[PDB]
Amino acid sequence: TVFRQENVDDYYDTGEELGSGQFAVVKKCREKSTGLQYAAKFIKKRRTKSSRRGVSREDIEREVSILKEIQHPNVITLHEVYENKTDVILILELVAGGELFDFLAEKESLTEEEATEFLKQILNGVYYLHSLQIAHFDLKPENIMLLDRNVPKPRIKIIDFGLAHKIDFGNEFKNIFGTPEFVAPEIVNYEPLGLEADMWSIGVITYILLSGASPFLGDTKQETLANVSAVNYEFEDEYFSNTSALAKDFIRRLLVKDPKKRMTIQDSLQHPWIKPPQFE
Repeated sequence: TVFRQENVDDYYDTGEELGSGQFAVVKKCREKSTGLQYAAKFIKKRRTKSSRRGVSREDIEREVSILKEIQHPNVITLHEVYENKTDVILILELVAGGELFDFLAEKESLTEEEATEFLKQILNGVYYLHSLQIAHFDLKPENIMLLDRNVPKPRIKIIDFGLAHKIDFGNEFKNIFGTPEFVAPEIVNYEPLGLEADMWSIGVITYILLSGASPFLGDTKQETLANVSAVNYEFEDEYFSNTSALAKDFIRRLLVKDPKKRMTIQDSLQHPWIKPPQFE
């Protein structure tokens, strides 16, 4: 699929740079015709088929296709797509409250109420995605943005669908791999992947929200990955002594090696606690 090839600068003015990645940079922008604000994500294209630099056309189109399907309050929305010789530019909904990663870095740790307030939104967004057979595959605090961080109960949106895939045949088997600290054992072992991988990531996020510590983090990527594959984690008393048994139960049912025995997104919403790259 081809995208708009007019110069994006003729329709938008850019400003503050929100984030910078390995193959993408995001900048705040304003549409000239409406004055409405957005986030422009510039994704670097590959210059040759055998090039390691840039993102393949296939991978860019997958992200765009998935974003176009989604429409939910807890998921970033896509407005337009432009492209030129060097980049594909996604004009996305602007979320300027910062990363949940940054929010957590300031509060150190959250109360169960604060954690569940965030989790309920993440679960609702993932429920929507999984209902459409969409696996995100890169869930972590950095990919959860707040709309406004200056309110007692910040609302969020899931972002960065760069690894997202449609799981129409139950699983995907193509070496999909995210950040070591958050990937499920099946990812570490290069096995078929499904929606279950996202649930494991949610368990890791929940552990972090409640303790300010990462469950499988080692001193090197290989150590972290080895820890993940062996499900080498513990609810350290220093961090969890005053955490409810139900919260631990919730995490324990997500950090399960066998994907088939792991809680599904529907299970997570009915759980009593809720129910109202890889190489160094």
